[PDB]
Amino acid sequence: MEYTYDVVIIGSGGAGFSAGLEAIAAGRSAVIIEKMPIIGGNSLISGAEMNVAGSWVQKNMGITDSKELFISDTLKGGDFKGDPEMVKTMVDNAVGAAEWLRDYVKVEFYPDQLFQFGGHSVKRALIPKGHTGAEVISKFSIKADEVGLPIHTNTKAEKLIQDQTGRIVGVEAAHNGKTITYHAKRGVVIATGGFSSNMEMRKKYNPELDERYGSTGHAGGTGDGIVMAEKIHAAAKNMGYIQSYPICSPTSGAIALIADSRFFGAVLINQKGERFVEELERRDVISHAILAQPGRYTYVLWNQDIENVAHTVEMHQGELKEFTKDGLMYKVDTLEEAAKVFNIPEDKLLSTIKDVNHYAATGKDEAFNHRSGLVDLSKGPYWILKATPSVHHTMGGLVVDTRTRVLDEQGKVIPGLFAAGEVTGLTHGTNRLGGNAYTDIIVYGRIAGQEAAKHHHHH
Ligand SMILES: Nc1ncnc2c1ncn2[C@@H]1O[C@H](COP(=O)(O)OP(=O)(O)O)[C@@H](O)[C@H]1O
Ligand SMILES: [Cl-]
Ligand SMILES: [Cl-]
Ligand SMILES: [Cl-]
Ligand SMILES: [Cl-]
Ligand SMILES: [Cl-]
Repeated sequence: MEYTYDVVIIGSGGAGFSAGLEAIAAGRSAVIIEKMPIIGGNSLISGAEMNVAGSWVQKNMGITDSKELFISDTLKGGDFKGDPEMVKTMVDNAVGAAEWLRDYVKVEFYPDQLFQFGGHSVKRALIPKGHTGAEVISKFSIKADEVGLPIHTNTKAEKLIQDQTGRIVGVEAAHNGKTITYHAKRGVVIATGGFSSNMEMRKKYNPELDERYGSTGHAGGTGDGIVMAEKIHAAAKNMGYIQSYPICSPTSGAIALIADSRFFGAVLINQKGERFVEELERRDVISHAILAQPGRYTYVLWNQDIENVAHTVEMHQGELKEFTKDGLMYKVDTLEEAAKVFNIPEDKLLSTIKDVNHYAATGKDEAFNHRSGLVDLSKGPYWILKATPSVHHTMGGLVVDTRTRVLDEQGKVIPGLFAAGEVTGLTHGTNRLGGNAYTDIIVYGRIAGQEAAKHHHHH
């Protein structure tokens, strides 16, 4: 079996959907091939907030931001190892990308609230309905069906087809145990996501990683796009940088979205009843700090006042129910009860919270310099959650230019081959900031579809 399209997109996350829609919008034929039985990838299960400097929501909220500040926050957050041009192009196209999701894809974002992720100097992450990628991927799927973009699931790309000139002209894929050839007359877009679910590749590129947990990310994120492209001499970079998310389930390592209250004033409290790290630091910094606390865990403590702004309990009822059943989260009326349920010394917790309340009133966190400002915690009820870090995201991957063209080991364009999203390795440096993967995947997915659509037809 064979198919022919102008643009063959590998992967049905945000990058691949963005590329596919742009290819169709240019009048080209296209397909998305997806290895798993269902679409969406990591982009579906992510919280799916998206950083933008200069958004309509910041205007609604009276928040001042700038592209310069967003670029600086991003580059500093990855130890200045990110490619500056890749970061600049991400930031320069962020407003257009978000407005395109709103107006073309019909994604619904909250008009009056934003997340400030760790490492960001102001609130700048747009929030999709429901605080997950379900809204985004569902809207993408509807739009793809409307415009006629086929999605072939259970179709695993295995080999890039290269002609004698070095141009990529198709993809061989496995479907139901048979090889299917996809001829790509204008381009192939690799949009396969990261490699954090490939435990062997983790081991190869970072032999000292945390091994307490298996993968709890998307099972399709196994590095196949890197492997296939390296076989045809694509370059890869930054492969050893592999990030832990700091606030994960102690029993499984899964990301706890309910603890997104951290972006709205929740405090991290160790077993001694003390704060120990700035709650809006970088993910690596916080993860390292938690691992240094007694038992290698932290508590996350917040109140109804914070829920009334953040809504993370309302939005993540499955997590609430499961953590509560497992004795990993409690809702209590008083700070004394919050201490008692987790064996925290009461006098120490009360003293810490007295300090927090003072720092909230003055705006000056004398202990850890909270970059947004703490929130008073004198009134309950309270939620308290036990958490630990776990490995979740790969920073490395394919080398591309800002046009998404894949580069070989000499830095030369591989004709007909584009890559976008979490498969690429040049945006985030040593350490991704929250909310920036979505900005990257949409900006570069769109560019990849535009560039593949204009690439000349293979005769
Ligand atoms: N070999 C492959 N063939 C086809 N699809 C693949 C292959 N490897 C990974 N994928 C898919 O690519 C998608 C990547 O989506 P996602 O993880 O959201 O990445 P991004 O955020 O970069 O869009 C996943 O649904 C994953 O199953
Ligand atoms: Cl600006
Ligand atoms: Cl974060
Ligand atoms: Cl590396
Ligand atoms: Cl949930
Ligand atoms: Cl992320």
